[PDB]
Amino acid sequence: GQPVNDFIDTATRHVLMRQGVLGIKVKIMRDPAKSRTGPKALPDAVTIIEPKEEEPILAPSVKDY
Amino acid sequence: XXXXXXXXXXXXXXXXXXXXVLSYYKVDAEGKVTKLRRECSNPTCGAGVFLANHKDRLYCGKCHSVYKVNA
RNA sequence: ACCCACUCGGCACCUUACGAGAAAUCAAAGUCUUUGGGUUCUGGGGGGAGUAUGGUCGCAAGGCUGAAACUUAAAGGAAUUGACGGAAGGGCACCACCAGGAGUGGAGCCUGCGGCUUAAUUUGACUCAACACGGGGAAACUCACCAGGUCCAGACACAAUAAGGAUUGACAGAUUGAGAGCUCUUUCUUGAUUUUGUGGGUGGUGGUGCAUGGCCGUUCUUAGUUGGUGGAGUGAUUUGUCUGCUUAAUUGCGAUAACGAACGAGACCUUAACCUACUAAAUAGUGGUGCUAGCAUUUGCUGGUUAUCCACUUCUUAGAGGGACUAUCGGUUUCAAGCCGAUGGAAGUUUGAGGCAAUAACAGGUCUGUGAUGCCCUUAGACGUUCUGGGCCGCACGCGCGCUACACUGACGGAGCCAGCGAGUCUAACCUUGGCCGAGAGGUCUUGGUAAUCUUGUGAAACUCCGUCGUGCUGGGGAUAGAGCAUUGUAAUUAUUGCUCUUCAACGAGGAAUUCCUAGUAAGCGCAAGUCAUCAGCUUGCGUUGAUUACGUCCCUGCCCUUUGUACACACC
Ligand SMILES: [Mg+2]
Ligand SMILES: [Mg+2]
Ligand SMILES: [Mg+2]
Ligand SMILES: [Mg+2]
Ligand SMILES: [Mg+2]
Ligand SMILES: [Mg+2]
Ligand SMILES: [Mg+2]
Ligand SMILES: [Mg+2]
Ligand SMILES: [Mg+2]
Ligand SMILES: [Mg+2]
Ligand SMILES: [Mg+2]
Ligand SMILES: [Mg+2]
Ligand SMILES: [Mg+2]
Ligand SMILES: [Mg+2]
Ligand SMILES: [Mg+2]
Ligand SMILES: [Mg+2]
Ligand SMILES: [Mg+2]
Ligand SMILES: [Mg+2]
Ligand SMILES: [Mg+2]
Ligand SMILES: [Mg+2]
Ligand SMILES: [Mg+2]
Ligand SMILES: [Mg+2]
Ligand SMILES: [Mg+2]
Ligand SMILES: [Mg+2]
Ligand SMILES: [Mg+2]
Ligand SMILES: [Mg+2]
Ligand SMILES: [Mg+2]
Ligand SMILES: [Mg+2]
Ligand SMILES: [Mg+2]
Ligand SMILES: [Mg+2]
Ligand SMILES: [Mg+2]
Ligand SMILES: [Mg+2]
Ligand SMILES: [Mg+2]
Ligand SMILES: [Mg+2]
Ligand SMILES: [Mg+2]
Ligand SMILES: [Mg+2]
Ligand SMILES: [Mg+2]
Ligand SMILES: [Mg+2]
Ligand SMILES: [Mg+2]
Ligand SMILES: [Mg+2]
Ligand SMILES: [Mg+2]
Ligand SMILES: [Mg+2]
Ligand SMILES: [Mg+2]
Ligand SMILES: [Mg+2]
Ligand SMILES: [Mg+2]
Ligand SMILES: [Mg+2]
Ligand SMILES: [Mg+2]
Ligand SMILES: [Mg+2]
Ligand SMILES: [Mg+2]
Ligand SMILES: [Mg+2]
Ligand SMILES: [Mg+2]
Ligand SMILES: [Mg+2]
Ligand SMILES: [Mg+2]
Ligand SMILES: [Mg+2]
Ligand SMILES: [Mg+2]
Ligand SMILES: [Mg+2]
Ligand SMILES: [Mg+2]
Ligand SMILES: [Zn+2]
Repeated sequence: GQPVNDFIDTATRHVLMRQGVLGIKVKIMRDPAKSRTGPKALPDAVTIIEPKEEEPILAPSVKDY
Repeated sequence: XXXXXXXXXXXXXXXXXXXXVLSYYKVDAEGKVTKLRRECSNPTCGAGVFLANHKDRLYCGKCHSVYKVNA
């Protein structure tokens, strides 16, 4: 998919030797968190903000200013 | 593949012949020098270059061929 | 006779496993390096071989006893994971079938393949996954093939020749297909650039795709791959990754010695759909106004006018947003994931259609895309290259993709008259409107456009309407062939293509077989783009007209999955 275009660089290189040639194929996948100028995460990613304990009750009452 | 055939007769090349040449020019009894063979009135060939003597034919070789002066 | 409880001794099964084992398994195969109850028998790597020999028993066939030389690095056991089967159980699918549509297979031609022919008819590829494929529509070119002619573009190093010239070129004639100084005659020219030799290079559409890279096709219209902590196992391993249900999906639910995750699917992206909401526009358009034509006249109706001005953004354009989440309701289901129906909705089949796409495999195709490349070959009488000419088109015939037909839901003739995706000329001749001339093809003079501006509303074709014909190989059909005219091109003969007249074949719905397909789909229909000087019966996309039939299954076929066997693991080639 699309994240491929966004996050992985590839290169093929032909390395000519005494016997024949070999194909080097390099693939690098870069930290998307660091994206900088694009999307900062995979389309996959789904973060939930973590609530907060509450200490409720305290029967009514009102503040004045 | 197939290899070879030939109803024969291979073609050769050329030679530039021999000739200890430019004897042509003649100097009299000490020491006046007269040119044999006439030279070229083309601006390109400042009259050092001569004309070969055939028949009808006098011809400038320096002009790689160029021009047909006839006397 | 039957039931309950007990007990000796039987044939066995069940569950455990403290314990054993290399494991499979075992109440003995336990009580074994913590090694001793009694006793008998047999084995000491594989083959050679239960062979030779002697003894013995037998009527015999044979039985008992039973060697060595020599050979050899394994043979063997159990389990694991693969692979594979002409074993069994499940699944998936219009490259399967059901219900059907439209066909192909029969005909003419077009076009590839075989075959034959040939100087040559260059060549790759042969089930799906070779044959309108190599973007492969070849007049030269391309081009590799064939008949023949030039050239070196043979780096560099060393040696040799050699300034008394190493070498170069050529006018005319001869030659030659040729206005190739190819060679020859002849005799000027050139000046250390070459020549000759060895060494070494270099080019090559020469060989090897069974030496390679890369790319691609196929498995795959598939759903699979792995790791953390836990559990099992001495171990390779296994569980997780599973009976079921569910999904297009190892998609999920559920079951659960597993829990929770990652690659792949999904998400993501592109395109087609919806925005009287946003921002705008003389390269898009609408309403008003002026200038103005025609018809009615009573307002009216239908046009002209890239700026005569004013306003707008519904339609067009493209930025930003919004929108759908199978929503609401109800059926059905283990009331789970889901599936179904109804309403709403631009939209509810993964929204439709694509792009991307893991792990692994193949001696799949490509050295003829590459100045990607190993090795082999070849290298001046070239397999380098170029030039002239022919050839890939050759025709008893077999095979594939196709085009056009057999007519009356039609052909012909008037007339109506509507798309979408494209593309177009700089140091050049591309897309072409308009005016004339021409029966046509075309010609000619001008013209707009490097483009939302011009071609172009690309006035496309099927289609619609009024006529002619009237079932007759007919006016269906248009093969083959003759004559003439034009276009591209240096070149049109074996006829590039276009036009006119004429000639008027087979084909009366196509045997056995066989392809493709579920909605704006199938089928019909044209167009633009690729190729392209010229040539589309091909492809790739596009819009126009627009159905019948399923919404299912495992019968055929194909494939995945379990279970199972394996002496395979280079893995049934
Ligand atoms: Mg995806
Ligand atoms: Mg002289
Ligand atoms: Mg056990
Ligand atoms: Mg035990
Ligand atoms: Mg017991
Ligand atoms: Mg032994
Ligand atoms: Mg023996
Ligand atoms: Mg005996
Ligand atoms: Mg005996
Ligand atoms: Mg007897
Ligand atoms: Mg014995
Ligand atoms: Mg014996
Ligand atoms: Mg096994
Ligand atoms: Mg059927
Ligand atoms: Mg049929
Ligand atoms: Mg060839
Ligand atoms: Mg296939
Ligand atoms: Mg040629
Ligand atoms: Mg030459
Ligand atoms: Mg040499
Ligand atoms: Mg050599
Ligand atoms: Mg080559
Ligand atoms: Mg291969
Ligand atoms: Mg390869
Ligand atoms: Mg081959
Ligand atoms: Mg399908
Ligand atoms: Mg499994
Ligand atoms: Mg695993
Ligand atoms: Mg799938
Ligand atoms: Mg009025
Ligand atoms: Mg009025
Ligand atoms: Mg708008
Ligand atoms: Mg509705
Ligand atoms: Mg979409
Ligand atoms: Mg092969
Ligand atoms: Mg290649
Ligand atoms: Mg090669
Ligand atoms: Mg190429
Ligand atoms: Mg390359
Ligand atoms: Mg060659
Ligand atoms: Mg051909
Ligand atoms: Mg064939
Ligand atoms: Mg085909
Ligand atoms: Mg008509
Ligand atoms: Mg005329
Ligand atoms: Mg102009
Ligand atoms: Mg249009
Ligand atoms: Mg008839
Ligand atoms: Mg006709
Ligand atoms: Mg011809
Ligand atoms: Mg021919
Ligand atoms: Mg007729
Ligand atoms: Mg029929
Ligand atoms: Mg052609
Ligand atoms: Mg075309
Ligand atoms: Mg083609
Ligand atoms: Mg067995
Ligand atoms: Zn001269």
